[PDB]
Amino acid sequence: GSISFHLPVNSRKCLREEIHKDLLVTGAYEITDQSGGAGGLRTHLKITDSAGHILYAKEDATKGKFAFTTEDYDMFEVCFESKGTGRIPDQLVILDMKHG
Repeated sequence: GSISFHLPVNSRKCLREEIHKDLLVTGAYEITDQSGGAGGLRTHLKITDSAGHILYAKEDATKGKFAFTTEDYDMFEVCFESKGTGRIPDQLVILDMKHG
């Protein structure tokens, strides 16, 4: 799966998946910020399961990869959240995922 979206400053966007198999999920992401860090901008990446356990987290996310396995209820959420001050152009996020 491939996702491209804009992420405005001080917003959160998430992909939620409810599948019913235990399998391997792999992802690759790139956050592009045309402002080069204006207004103290930073972006957090957090992946959680149905019970809120953190499967992956990246505090100051830029570009990277992740992988996790689905367990119990096999529901997960991948969330990007930005924080910054003032007016900042939207960031662009690209997220590519594979289910094994």
